[PDB]
Amino acid sequence: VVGGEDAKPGQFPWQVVLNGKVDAFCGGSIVNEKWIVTAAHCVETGVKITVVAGEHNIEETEHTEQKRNVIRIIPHHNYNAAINKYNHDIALLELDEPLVLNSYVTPICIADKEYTNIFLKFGSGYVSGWGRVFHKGRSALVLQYLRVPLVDRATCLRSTKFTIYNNMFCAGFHEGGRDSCQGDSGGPHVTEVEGTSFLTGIISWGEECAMKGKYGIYTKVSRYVNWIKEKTKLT
Amino acid sequence: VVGGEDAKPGQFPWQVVLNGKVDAFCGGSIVNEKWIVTAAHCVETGVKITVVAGEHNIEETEHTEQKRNVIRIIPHHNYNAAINKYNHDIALLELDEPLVLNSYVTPICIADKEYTNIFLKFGSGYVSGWGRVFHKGRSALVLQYLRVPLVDRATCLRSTKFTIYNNMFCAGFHEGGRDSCQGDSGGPHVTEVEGTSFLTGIISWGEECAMKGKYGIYTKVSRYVNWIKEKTKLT
Amino acid sequence: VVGGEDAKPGQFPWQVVLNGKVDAFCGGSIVNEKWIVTAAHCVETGVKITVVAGEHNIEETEHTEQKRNVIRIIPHHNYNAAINKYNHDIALLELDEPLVLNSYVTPICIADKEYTNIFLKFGSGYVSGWGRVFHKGRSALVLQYLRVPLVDRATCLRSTKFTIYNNMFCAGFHEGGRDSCQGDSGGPHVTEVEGTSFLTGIISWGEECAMKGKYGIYTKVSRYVNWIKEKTKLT
Amino acid sequence: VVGGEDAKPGQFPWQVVLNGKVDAFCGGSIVNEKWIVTAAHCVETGVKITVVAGEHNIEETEHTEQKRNVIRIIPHHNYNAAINKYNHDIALLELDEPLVLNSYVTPICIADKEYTNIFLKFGSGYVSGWGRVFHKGRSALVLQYLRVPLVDRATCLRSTKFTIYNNMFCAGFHEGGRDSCQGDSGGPHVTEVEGTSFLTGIISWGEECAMKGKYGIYTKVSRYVNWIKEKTKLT
Amino acid sequence: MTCNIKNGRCEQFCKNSADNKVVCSCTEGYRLAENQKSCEPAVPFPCGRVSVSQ
Amino acid sequence: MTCNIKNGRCEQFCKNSADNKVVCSCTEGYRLAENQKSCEPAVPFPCGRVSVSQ
Amino acid sequence: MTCNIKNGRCEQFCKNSADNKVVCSCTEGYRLAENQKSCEPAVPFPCGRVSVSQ
Amino acid sequence: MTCNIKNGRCEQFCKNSADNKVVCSCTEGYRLAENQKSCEPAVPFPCGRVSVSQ
Ligand SMILES: NC(=[NH2+])c1ccc(N)cc1
Ligand SMILES: NC(=[NH2+])c1ccc(N)cc1
Ligand SMILES: NC(=[NH2+])c1ccc(N)cc1
Ligand SMILES: NC(=[NH2+])c1ccc(N)cc1
Ligand SMILES: [Ca+2]
Ligand SMILES: [Ca+2]
Ligand SMILES: [Ca+2]
Ligand SMILES: [Ca+2]
Ligand SMILES: [Cl-]
Ligand SMILES: [Cl-]
Ligand SMILES: [Cl-]
Ligand SMILES: [Cl-]
Ligand SMILES: [Cl-]
Ligand SMILES: [Cl-]
Ligand SMILES: [Cl-]
Ligand SMILES: [Cl-]
Ligand SMILES: [Cl-]
Ligand SMILES: [Cl-]
Ligand SMILES: [Cl-]
Ligand SMILES: [Cl-]
Ligand code: NA
Ligand code: NA
Ligand code: NA
Ligand code: NA
Repeated sequence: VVGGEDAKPGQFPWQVVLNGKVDAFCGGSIVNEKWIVTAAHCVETGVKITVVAGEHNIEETEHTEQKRNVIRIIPHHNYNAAINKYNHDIALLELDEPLVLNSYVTPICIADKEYTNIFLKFGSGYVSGWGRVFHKGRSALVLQYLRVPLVDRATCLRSTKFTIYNNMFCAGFHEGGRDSCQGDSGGPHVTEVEGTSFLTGIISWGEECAMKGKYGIYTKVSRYVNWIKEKTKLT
Repeated sequence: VVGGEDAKPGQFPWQVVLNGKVDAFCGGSIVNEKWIVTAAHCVETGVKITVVAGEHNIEETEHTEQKRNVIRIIPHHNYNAAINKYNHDIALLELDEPLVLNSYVTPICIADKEYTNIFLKFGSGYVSGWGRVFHKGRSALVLQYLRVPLVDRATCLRSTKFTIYNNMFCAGFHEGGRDSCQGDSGGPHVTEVEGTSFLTGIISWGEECAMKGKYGIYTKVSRYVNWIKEKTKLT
Repeated sequence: VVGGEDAKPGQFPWQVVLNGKVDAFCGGSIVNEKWIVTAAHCVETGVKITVVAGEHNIEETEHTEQKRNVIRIIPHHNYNAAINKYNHDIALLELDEPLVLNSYVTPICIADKEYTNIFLKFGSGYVSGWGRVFHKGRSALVLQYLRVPLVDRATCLRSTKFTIYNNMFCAGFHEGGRDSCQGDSGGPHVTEVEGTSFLTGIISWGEECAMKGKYGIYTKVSRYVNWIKEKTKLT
Repeated sequence: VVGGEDAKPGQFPWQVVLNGKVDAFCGGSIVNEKWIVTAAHCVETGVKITVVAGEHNIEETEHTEQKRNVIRIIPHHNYNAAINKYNHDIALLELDEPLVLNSYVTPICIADKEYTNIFLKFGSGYVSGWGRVFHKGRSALVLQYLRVPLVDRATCLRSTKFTIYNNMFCAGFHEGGRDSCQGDSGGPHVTEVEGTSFLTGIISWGEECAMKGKYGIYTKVSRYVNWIKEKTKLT
Repeated sequence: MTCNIKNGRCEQFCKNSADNKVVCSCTEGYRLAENQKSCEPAVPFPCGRVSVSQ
Repeated sequence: MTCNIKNGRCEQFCKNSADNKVVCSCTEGYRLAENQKSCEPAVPFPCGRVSVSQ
Repeated sequence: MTCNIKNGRCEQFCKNSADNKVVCSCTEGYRLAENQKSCEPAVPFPCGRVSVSQ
Repeated sequence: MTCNIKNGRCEQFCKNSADNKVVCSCTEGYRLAENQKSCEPAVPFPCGRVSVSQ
């Protein structure tokens, strides 16, 4: 996250970090004790992925952390990296052992399609992650967050030569300086409804981070909430 | 303006104040030396209106001010207070004598319909005025300004039982505390394009100012830019 | 109507003819015993208007006819001939004496806005009238009817340099030869729902009748059904 | 085709029939000498497919016919029978040997996305095939054709509990009696532009053929024209 | 089942109720038939109806 | 009064009933409060809630 | 005059030029006719054309 | 390259020309700068400009 602020411990208790060949290569959100939702492009790899919940400083111990192995990855069935790296950018990770729910390890709420879209259209979401604090920069140690406004779809399409699909939305600032960035992908874009946060997007991609005239591109979760609930069901 | 900030002198050199039976009952914007654009509901009266340009503190003298009388009022032809007080809320005031253009008395730019809408859809506009600083409060002495985000149309329609017409748009914050207010109506909603401000709205109405879950309602100027240019033409 | 067919007696028992300085200058539809709905441009005149219901051959007697005088005309409040001859092209005529309802003098049904639009979007309506049977031609003696398909809005806008407002819709055929025409204006565009006809449009205007690449333009009644019910209420 | 009419020889010289384990199980259209465009669900099989161009009566010889083997099938990359049998219902068949172009074996024109959609929105297309002449009926011997009107999207969605995707459009009649049917799938939906036919759809699916209150569902070719041109390129 | 699909099988108007139920209704001069879906004349000359033999 | 206006005053989810009535509901881990509009935790760690002191 | 109105009078394809001018074009197998609006066959069996007597 | 992408790099207004070219333009009181993309004042008090030191 470029131009955000340090989260306070447990401020985003649904946030998880994904660790592999490299630490904090992507984020994710807790759906329930056994499942994480992330971006499919994060998990288009043969390397083993570790999930860390209750995380605050990826280089310190707060005594609130929980590490798990990923035993199965379900990319959305429409995702196809050969055709497009970011269209239908959503996947689910099954954990080996359940997370233990507490003040620091709490699921994100997920409404149905209609309400996820109503929540998105309120127009102001929070993105969080341990991604780069500047374009081409170092990762954050302390989890970062940033409030981002929703961007009009035609305005977003005019901002780039790259195709913005209807499975994506844009959010962020024109002026540059504030945006999600490499390492944040997979993490949450949430909307707070009377103190209860709901998942409204997945941090997906962009061109250069926090560049003037450019926006953050996010997976439009409303189109996938049914699939999330159907694939992550426990009982 | 509730929850805004004091403008600096000449920061909004297109802003004018309208004075009548009561001072600063509405604002307006300079189209050219002889014409002001304002809200039609401001000028649905038989009382004489005075326009003041180059104004900063409505109770002090900066030596940059210019007072004019209104000789003719052109409400938009669709405006009809009997049917609806705020639909097609736009009017033009012809001044008796031309304003003298300077660093403190400068017109607002007005693009065509397509570009006024593109500018509006950038999603962040500035509103300014000497209206109330709190709902039911006192007027501001120093011109106030506030940056307001554009609001999704369906979200705005869901926020109120009152009809939001396609000649209007909504802007502002859900959380309450920041909004235009009585006395600001008629003034500008502008969008800055590479340092050049363009008129994107007319401050029109709302329910209680800066209330949580409520937005500012603005005249969608893009639908009227041709009429503005056609009626205010000098040569 | 160009390229239609003769109606059978009582096939359109809601249809009325408007007579003035010239016979059958427009049509109309029976709302109830005292009110006709027609096009506002038909009744932008100082000449007295006569309404004839139960009419089949405007030059013969079927013994099913009922003549009334118009005592008041209510053009829609948005109609403004100075700005545009056909935008908001709808008006109501109050009759001096009530029509006597029978198999030949029957009101047209009028649904609410939502259902009038659903009915319109079924895409096939009937237009009827005593208008010209060819462009610049003679009027019809026997009431004519024609089934017309709804036309895509962008396709209609591309067909003409004239503005097609959102208060209008287009219907008819590309190939030329079938269309409403002068003298039909004011009459009904109806949609049959399980044998019950509902008013979905008002015959309004067009360029040359039944010309290739041109369509009939109709008032979109859904936007006015509430006003019709509110102004024609008897008890 | 239910309720259509017999084509005249060479009236649809782009039409082909697909033969397999069963004759005339689907249709197709000639893109060029080596390629046919059809529906992906037609060619979700391991059985060998034969293509016949210049065909009129599938049980007679006109001396205008050309039989080819299919050497490769390219279903659109988004098609996924496991998720949905008809979404992205389009595929290409490469022929073993080129067809010889003549008055009876002629390609269908294919515009770009913008113009294919403009053509579709003209609202009247021709469908042709050797499919069933009644729901659950026998195949046609002589190629059948039927003009079908485009159906409003919301009207189509209201007609069925099955999902109508944005990759599909609906066309046909409410009243029942006229529609495409089993065996026509894969064949063309074309729009004539000043005597030149363009491909606007692929016959895809429906519930019971020609049922009242139901429509034919077609692949919206505009979304795939670029892919057709890119995959069928010869030089 | 739902007004969103086949007008909840109502001949004319449909309104959604709680728990996937619907209430059918008709225009002025008509009443909801026995089946609670169809509309039938409730007056001598109901609107939009052709009563003269065709 | 209606889900179409201010979410029928439901904090989270709203469903329209017959005759201008609405039923409010909440996401998993929450229950409809006394007022029949608000949502309150029904589990130890309800989703989307910050419970650590800020 | 403009592609936005009557396809700029092009039989098939239209592209807007500078200063309210347009350029008409045709699909593969066709060429722009003398009038610079109409499309005519440029090959023996142009696509989408019926050449058998009807 | 195209008005459809980044306003064809025009600071204010863009118009598409033939063969993937664009012409940039500016509002009243402004002129197209040397770069043929940017807008610069062509009058003493151009509209929408803040000229008082901030
Ligand atoms: N928002 C961005 N610019 C961004 C986000 C994620 C990412 N992987 C790259 C760029
Ligand atoms: N934005 C508002 N709440 C507002 C604006 C103008 C006004 N006259 C009243 C209220
Ligand atoms: N549909 C038409 N071309 C038409 C309809 C009415 C009319 N007054 C003139 C032309
Ligand atoms: N249009 C139809 N009802 C239809 C079309 C093709 C098909 N395979 C089945 C049904
Ligand atoms: Ca740590
Ligand atoms: Ca002063
Ligand atoms: Ca007569
Ligand atoms: Ca044969
Ligand atoms: Cl690093
Ligand atoms: Cl900001
Ligand atoms: Cl909210
Ligand atoms: Cl006061
Ligand atoms: Cl804010
Ligand atoms: Cl901007
Ligand atoms: Cl005559
Ligand atoms: Cl026809
Ligand atoms: Cl129907
Ligand atoms: Cl058979
Ligand atoms: Cl028909
Ligand atoms: Cl056409
Ligand atoms: Na930026
Ligand atoms: Na507020
Ligand atoms: Na025509
Ligand atoms: Na049917």
